[PDB]
Amino acid sequence: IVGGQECKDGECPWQALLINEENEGFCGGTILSEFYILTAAHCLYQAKRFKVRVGDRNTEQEEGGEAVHEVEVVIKHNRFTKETYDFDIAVLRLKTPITFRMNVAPACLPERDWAESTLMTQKTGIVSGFGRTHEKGRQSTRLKMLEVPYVDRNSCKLSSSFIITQNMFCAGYDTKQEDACQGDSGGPHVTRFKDTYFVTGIVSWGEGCARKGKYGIYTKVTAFLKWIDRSMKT
Amino acid sequence: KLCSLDNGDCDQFCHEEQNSVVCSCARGYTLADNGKACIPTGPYPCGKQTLE
Ligand SMILES: O=C(N[C@H]1CCC[C@H]1NC(=O)c1ccc(Cl)s1)c1ccc(-n2ccccc2=O)cc1
Repeated sequence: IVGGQECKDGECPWQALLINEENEGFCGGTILSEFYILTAAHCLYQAKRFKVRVGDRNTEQEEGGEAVHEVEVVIKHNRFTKETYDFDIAVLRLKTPITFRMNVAPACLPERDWAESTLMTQKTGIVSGFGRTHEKGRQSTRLKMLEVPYVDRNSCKLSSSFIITQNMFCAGYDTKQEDACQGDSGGPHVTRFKDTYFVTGIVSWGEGCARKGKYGIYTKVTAFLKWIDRSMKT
Repeated sequence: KLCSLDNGDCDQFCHEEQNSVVCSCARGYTLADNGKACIPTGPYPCGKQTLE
C-alpha cells in the first residue's frame, strides 16, 4: 500500500497473508468463512508451497493473536493466463477451521444484483495489504488500508495500455499518490454499507504504483459469485 | 423507487417481488420481525470489524 493508513486494532479482521517457506509474505487474501480464503490466481505462482496467516497486523514480532493455517485444496480459475490476467481469482480451502476473534473474522459475500446496484455505485472501496509502500522498496511490516474511489469504466479503459475485461474494474486516483502495490495482490477490496463490509474485489494488477494517469485493477467479485459458491462446496 | 429509495429501508439485501420490497440477510444473519433489520446469530458475524 502506498499512502493510506495503518489498520488499527480490529479494523481489517478479514485480511489473510500468504507466506512462503521462509515465513515471508508475498501476497494477500480475504477470509470468506472458517474454511475458505479468496485470493488471486497469479499469486499461486509467486511460490510453490505456502501457508495462510490470519490475525497479523505487525510482521516484525508476534502479538499472540496470529495463526498459521495449511492449505488443503487450491482452487484456481482455469481461465487465468499471465498473458491477459483475466479471471484472476482463486479459492483456498484450509485444512483447519479459522477460529474467529479480535482481528479475525470473515467479510460478507453479497448478492450479485444488489451488489452491483448498491455497493459498486458507492463512491469508494477499501483496499489493504502488507505490500510495498513505494513502487521501489521493501514490503511493509505493518498492515495498511486505503480508501480508493471507484473509477469510471470508460475512463480506466482509456487510461490502460492493456485490455480491461468485464472481470475487472478500476479503483484509485488519477494523480494523487495512493494505490496498492507489489505484495498486496490477492488481497481484499471491500465496500461498506451501513457499517457492514462486503467483498467487492481482489487486488490484481497495475502499471507501476500510484502513477499519474494510472489506476488500480481489481478482479470483479460480483462476476464470480456462483463460481465462489461452487468452490466452497467442492 | 422501492429498492432504489434508500435500499427500501432494508439493512442489507433488497429485492422487489410483486412490485414490493423484500429484504434478506447474508449468511449468519437473521431477518428481524419487522422484515427489514438483520440480526447476527454469533459473536463474529461477517462484515463487522471486531471492535471491542
Ligand atoms: O506486477 C505487475 N505490476 C507491478 C507494478 C509495480 C508492482 C506491481 N504492481 C501491482 O501489483 C499493483 C499495483 C496496483 C494494484 Cl491494485 S496491483 C503487473 C503489471 C501489469 C500486468 N498485466 C496486466 C494485463 C495483461 C498483461 C500484464 O502483464 C501484470 C502484472
